[PDB]
Amino acid sequence: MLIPAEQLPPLKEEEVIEKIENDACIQKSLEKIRALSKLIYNNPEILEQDISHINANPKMGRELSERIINSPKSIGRLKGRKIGYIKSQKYKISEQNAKILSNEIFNYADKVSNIRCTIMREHKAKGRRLLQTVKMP
Repeated sequence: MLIPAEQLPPLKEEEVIEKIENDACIQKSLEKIRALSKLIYNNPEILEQDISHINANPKMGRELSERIINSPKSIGRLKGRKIGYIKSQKYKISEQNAKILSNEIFNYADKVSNIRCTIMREHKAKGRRLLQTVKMP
C-alpha cells in the first residue's frame, strides 16, 4: 500500500554534504583547523580524512577531540625540537595549540550536527507541504 510520507523524494547524502561544505561557519572553522594542523603537525591536511567522516557522522568528532587531547602526538609528530624529556618552547606551544585544535574539532562537529538536523527537518517539512498543499490558479 501507499504510505503518503514515503511518496516523498528521499534526501540524498550528497546534498547534505554539499550543504555542509558550503556553510560559511563550517568553512571558517575548517580554515582554522587547517592552520592549526599546519602549526602543530606541519601538515594542513593531516585530518582531511577525519573531516570527511565527521561530515558524515558528527559523533566521531567528539571522540577525535578527546583522542587529540589525550595524546596529541598520536596524530603525528609535533612541530618543535625535543630531546628526551626536554622540550623546546616551540614544542610546548605545539602541545598547547593541540588543545585548541581539539576544541575546534569538537565545535566543528557540533556545527555539522546542527546542519544535518536542520536539513532533515526542512526536507520533512517540504515533503509535508508537497503532500497536503492544494495548488490554486
